[PDB]
Amino acid sequence: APSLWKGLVGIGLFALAHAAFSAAQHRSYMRLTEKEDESLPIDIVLQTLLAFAVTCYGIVHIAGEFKDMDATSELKNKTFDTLRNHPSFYVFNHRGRVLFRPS
Amino acid sequence: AKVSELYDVTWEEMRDKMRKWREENSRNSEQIVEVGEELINEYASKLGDDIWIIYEQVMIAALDYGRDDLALFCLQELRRQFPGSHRVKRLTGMRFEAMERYDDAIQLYDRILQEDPTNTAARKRKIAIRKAQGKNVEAIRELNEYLE
Amino acid sequence: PPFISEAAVRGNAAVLDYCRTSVSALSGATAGILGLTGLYGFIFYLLASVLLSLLLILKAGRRWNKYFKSRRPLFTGGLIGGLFTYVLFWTFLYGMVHVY
Amino acid sequence: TRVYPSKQFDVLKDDYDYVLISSVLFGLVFATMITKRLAQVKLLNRAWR
Amino acid sequence: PELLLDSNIRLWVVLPIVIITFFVGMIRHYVSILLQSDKKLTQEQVSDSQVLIRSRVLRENGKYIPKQSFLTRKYYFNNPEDGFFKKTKRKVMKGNVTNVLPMILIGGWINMTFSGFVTTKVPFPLTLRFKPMLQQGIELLTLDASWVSSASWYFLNVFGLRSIYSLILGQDNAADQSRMMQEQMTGAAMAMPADTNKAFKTEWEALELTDHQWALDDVEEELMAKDLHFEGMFKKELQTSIF
Repeated sequence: APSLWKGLVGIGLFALAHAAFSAAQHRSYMRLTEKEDESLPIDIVLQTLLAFAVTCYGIVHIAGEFKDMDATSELKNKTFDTLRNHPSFYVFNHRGRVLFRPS
Repeated sequence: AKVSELYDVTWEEMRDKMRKWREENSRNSEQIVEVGEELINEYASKLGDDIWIIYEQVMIAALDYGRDDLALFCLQELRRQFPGSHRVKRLTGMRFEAMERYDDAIQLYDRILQEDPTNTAARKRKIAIRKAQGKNVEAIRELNEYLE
Repeated sequence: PPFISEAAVRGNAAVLDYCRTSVSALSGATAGILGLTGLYGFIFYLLASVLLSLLLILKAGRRWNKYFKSRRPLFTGGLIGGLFTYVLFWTFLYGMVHVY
Repeated sequence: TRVYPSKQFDVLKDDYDYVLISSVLFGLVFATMITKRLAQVKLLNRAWR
Repeated sequence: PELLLDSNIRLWVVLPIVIITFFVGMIRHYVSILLQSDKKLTQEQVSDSQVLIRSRVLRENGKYIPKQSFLTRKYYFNNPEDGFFKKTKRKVMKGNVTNVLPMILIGGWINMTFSGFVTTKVPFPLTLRFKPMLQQGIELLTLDASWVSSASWYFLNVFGLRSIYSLILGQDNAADQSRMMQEQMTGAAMAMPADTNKAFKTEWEALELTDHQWALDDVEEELMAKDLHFEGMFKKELQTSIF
């Protein structure tokens, strides 16, 4: 799922860049002709707004963690069996050691 | 089931599962060693920072399970990268205590204490050594002193 | 509610700020691409921020009590710094295309 | 001829050495790449030691 | 829109200045990380630091504590006869977040290199009293203040990416064994100053100022309730098998 969102964001960014290039070409043509104070066509403006909204949707979905405020639910499935043993004090005197000695 | 488990798996999932194992600090030395040398021989490409902790965990499990050969194999690799490191010294002393001649690991711990005054791990390992060497009362006394 | 974990709150705030920054940065690029007057540009930035806030609220929906204690930071948050980084990218592509 | 009312404010200045600018631009990237590994190894050494 | 500019000035000014400021910020961050040095720590200072943390957790979490043990702890800390705080006594340019000087120097060098230049115009209407700010090298009185020079461009650029830098970077939390050492280091770095006597007296009086309210007495609230979470919870624990 995240890969699809990343691809959609990339496609939206590419569409935005293409709309930018089209607007730049429009302004370059406008500089050619005297007067004719007209705005850029509305179709490209709608396309760039569509690219603005599409990339704005996946940018929220990419980084969603929203971890729970309560910390009692994170030590909830953990049992006391694993907590009893500690990495610090570790005695290497067990029957399994001499059981596994020969293979 | 060994080959079947080895088929439907990726290295990323292996590393994530071992990281979760380290987070839960469970006892699965059999399974930790079983997946340990596998990622060591299959990928052996990148994630050096991860692979250092990987090596340490693997030899910790091998000290428990049955295998000192891999323990020394990881010790030499750890010593190659870091020439002077107190963690490798503590691990080597732990393995020495496991094998024989506890007193050598002992003076190793006193040299570690002489170098770095603040070393809780060495004192904890000495406390665990005297927990199994002598009576538990003396170990309780030293633990109370360290806890003070 | 009796016990609160600071790590979760920090992560939530970091995600919210990252989203607010990225959305504002892209809104600046859009405004620079079109090119408007200051009043219209500021109103457009405010509209984009409101739309982002509405989408963020819709993202949570049910069970939002455990996710966010309140809603004030979701509505009012990162409005000055986000505008500061939006003004950069608004004029970055504005003069690059029109003036140049 | 061409007359200049107030010097020039529309065209690039003639005396603009590109060697210094390019050298600085490349050196910044080289320095950030050099210091990335230094920071990484410093973090790793502090964690281990 | 006027003042037709060249297309070969935008490719030799804007991109260079943007890359320069970006990588200068990156250099500053990485060099700050590199120059960070650890501080020597005496075992005694760590000792009183942990004692202070213990007093703090006693103050914070004291409701869920037997009353007898609570007064035992409070007496041990206080102990008017001997007391541990009372007897145990020890014996006793202008660099201020230097980040402005480098940016000022970089902006000054950039402005010195570019004498007469027009980088970009700002859409925002600006007054004529900021014209000496913005141009600083152009001899024009009829021109508007919208057209700014490279100095203001870089000045706005450094603030433009202030929040962008944190997007790439972030925080780190690992090394569970080294986490404890980090906590001791930071806590004793808090407890560096040599004002042990007044701190001990302040904590001694603050501990007396605390009252006791056993939060364990309110048990009747749970007895009259409903246990239905323990089966929606139990239904979602069944599907998972054993590896």
